[PDB]
Amino acid sequence: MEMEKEFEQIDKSGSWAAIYQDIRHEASDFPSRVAKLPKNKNRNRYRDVSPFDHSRIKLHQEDNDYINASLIKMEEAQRSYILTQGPLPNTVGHFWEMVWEQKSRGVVMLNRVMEKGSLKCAQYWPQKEEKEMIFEDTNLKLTLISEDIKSYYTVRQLELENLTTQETREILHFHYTTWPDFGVPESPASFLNFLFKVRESGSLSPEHGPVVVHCSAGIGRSGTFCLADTCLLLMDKRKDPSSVDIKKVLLEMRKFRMGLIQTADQLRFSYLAVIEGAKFIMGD
Ligand SMILES: O=C(O)c1ccc2[nH]ccc2c1
Repeated sequence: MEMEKEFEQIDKSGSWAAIYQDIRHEASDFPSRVAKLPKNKNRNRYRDVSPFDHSRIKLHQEDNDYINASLIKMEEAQRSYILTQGPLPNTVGHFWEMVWEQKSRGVVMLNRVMEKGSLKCAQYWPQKEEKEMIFEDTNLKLTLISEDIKSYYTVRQLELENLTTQETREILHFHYTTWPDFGVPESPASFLNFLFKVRESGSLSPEHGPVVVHCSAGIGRSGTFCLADTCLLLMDKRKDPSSVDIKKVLLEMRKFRMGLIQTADQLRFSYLAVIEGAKFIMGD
């Protein structure tokens, strides 16, 4: 396997840091002027993580159309993802407005509400069937329908109601609950099992709007999820699966959102996930 001998060549040489900095050096730089307007300061979790103007998701309202979210459009793979930050106390209603407007079927959450003793995102979904949430600023109602709690992830069925039209939709919440507070998982087996559960749901498929993916900033763990998916899809589709270059896929994705893959360890974990997942592209 091409990728695995590169991995072994990089691992034996211990050059992960050097490969990673080469990506950072060649990555696209595009303007983010809307994200930096003074009226949007409380709509951004981190001062150094902004959506590019060319690829940002626009909210369908005349007041202020801004959300910290980007459309990643992978032309050859025929997949689209929205990557966004963990919602803030004043952006929970914007978040559900985006899910409604973009016709998403799935939300993928790769972080816990509290990590390292600090809050990484708002409690943006209801925890009990009989205690629904109402977002008065965007005129939406959200109800917990069911909850399936497993060892590495939880799947929730949610009902989102547009209170303006009384239309309802079923949204699936895929919550990966065991990514460690520091570093990356030791094995990618549970991450790959999670990705195939999202795929089987239909959430990644062209008959729906793009899946919404988030962690705290929406670039690290979120980056890893969409890079592994797109690389495995390209191996399925091409005559020479051995032509799939993970560094080139990552630079293509970084034309649409800055900073995807935050550390040299997340880059190595991404290689490991694609290598292991590839076994199934190898008819097993
Ligand atoms: O690198 C390779 O040799 C190779 C061959 C077949 C494959 N199918 C999916 C990945 C892959 C790599």
